[PDB]
Amino acid sequence: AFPSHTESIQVDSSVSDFPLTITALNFPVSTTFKLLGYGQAHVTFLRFKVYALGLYLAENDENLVSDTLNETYLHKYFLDVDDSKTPKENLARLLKRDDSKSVMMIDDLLDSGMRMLAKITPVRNTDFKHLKEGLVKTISKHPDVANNKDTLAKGLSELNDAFSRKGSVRKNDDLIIELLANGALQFSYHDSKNNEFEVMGVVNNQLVGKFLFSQYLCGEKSPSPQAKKTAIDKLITLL
Repeated sequence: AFPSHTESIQVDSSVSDFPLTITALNFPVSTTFKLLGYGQAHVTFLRFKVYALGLYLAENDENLVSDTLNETYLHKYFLDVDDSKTPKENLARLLKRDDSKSVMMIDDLLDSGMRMLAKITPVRNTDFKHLKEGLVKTISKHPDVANNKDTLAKGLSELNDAFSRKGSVRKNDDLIIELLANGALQFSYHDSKNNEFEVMGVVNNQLVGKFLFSQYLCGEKSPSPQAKKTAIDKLITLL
């Protein structure tokens, strides 16, 4: 009769709240996802706001953080461990350093089979071309692009075909990007005016989803600094 618990948060007041939990009954996704980080995304020096971003982690994959980033990882890949601090304190410190070693850590997490969602909600009317191009720009900032140029190019072509729908996207619509355990991407669209979902294409090339979500979580110039900041803090609590 009297619901008393908050299940969503207002990432940006111009669009609808982001749910803390996304299940296969709410969206066309494969498992239960929990909000990890969130924030607004801006572009260019004019700080032009383009969308609100929600990053989600599969509930059943929360164990993968500590299974991957542990005291073994720490001494295997770092040679500057402060022995006065615990392993989790050192791992947290190194993740917050926000340097090339932080990227390595996030990339290793992504290789562990960690399943994720990105919910992208435009704050103005746009179109699928611009959403797609924004993902390409993000992917292209990953530090390892130059060492995987040809394979990545094949993946970016898959990304074009994955955007099966063409045309307008309304403010407050949702693009849903799901990262599968194997690294593939599944795309989906939510028409919020008519409350209709359209499943779109897939990208099976692993580099695409790996580079995209790595840049969301730890990019030097990430699309949403606040989503990066909140997601990293939340990942640290799972150590």
